[PDB]
Amino acid sequence: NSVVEATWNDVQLEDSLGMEVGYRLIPMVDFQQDGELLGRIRSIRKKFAQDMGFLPPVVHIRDNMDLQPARYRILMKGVEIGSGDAYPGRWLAINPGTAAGTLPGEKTVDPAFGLDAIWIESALKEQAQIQGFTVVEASTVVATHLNHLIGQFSAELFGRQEAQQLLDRVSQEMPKLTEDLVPGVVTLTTLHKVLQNLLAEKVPIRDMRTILETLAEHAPLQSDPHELTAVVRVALGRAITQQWFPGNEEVQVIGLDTALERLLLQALQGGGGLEPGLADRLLAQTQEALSRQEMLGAPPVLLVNHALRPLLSRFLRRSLPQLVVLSNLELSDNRHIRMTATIGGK
Repeated sequence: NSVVEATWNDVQLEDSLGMEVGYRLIPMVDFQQDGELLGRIRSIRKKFAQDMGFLPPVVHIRDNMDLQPARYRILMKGVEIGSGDAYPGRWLAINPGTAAGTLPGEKTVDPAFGLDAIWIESALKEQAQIQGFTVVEASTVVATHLNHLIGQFSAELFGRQEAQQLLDRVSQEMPKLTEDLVPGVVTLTTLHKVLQNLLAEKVPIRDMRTILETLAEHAPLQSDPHELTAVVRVALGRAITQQWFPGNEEVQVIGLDTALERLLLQALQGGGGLEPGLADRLLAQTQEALSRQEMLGAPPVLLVNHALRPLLSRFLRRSLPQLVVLSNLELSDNRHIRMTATIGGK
């Protein structure tokens, strides 16, 4: 029967991030035995904490025999956000598009980006490389997949608890800033929401001094988190601009129509809603614009009117997450702009 008696320590609280693993994958993820995957995960977490501005939650790993021996699952708050296979004794050969040829093993697709690839035996490692393929080991596949997911759900992985944690970290470097800012001027809720909207659109939040000072300035006369988000953005323009347009190069961007922005801008006032027809119009055209830029080699950046950006981003992104939506009040003052793509009368 159930040897010991049941207690409250038998209640398992859900995890922010977690991974379920087949039994063949227990070795790499093993605690005792330096878990090959464990260290990769530590690396991934640190890199996120230094590039994005916040430590992702610990990844809770537990085996689950109902799963295929080599399968693994990645969960967020208990729900599956990803899953794949990884065969220990093997290596994965992924084609970047460049390399050519075919190899033995099992045919599949890189979990992250989604490139064709093949699973091969330890032996053929060399050939796979001479033939061009990028060769990584089983544990690495998983780390790559996990890293892709943390990036993708970076906004959701950032909760009230992480907000507080960041706030504490900032306090221990700039005591002044924080101290009397929250719950005083800004509430944790508003802080958390603003920071989330920033991560939501890939804007790093490492520059807390700028963000906190900007809120300290406007919070008093503006409490809407959506509003504050817009302000903090321009306040961060030098970073945002430099992010997608490194160096003193020329800023090649996508632009919408002049009559179109009137269409949108007008309906913006009348009710916080939107009407069909137009919906699919944009989504369609836009998709085409990305490709023009794609072919050209320029960033998937769409520069548009300030009052627009908010709903134009939250609209075209819940479809084309790959698209960046900057405001004209965000792009740096002294940059050479060239609207090298549009959304006109075709």
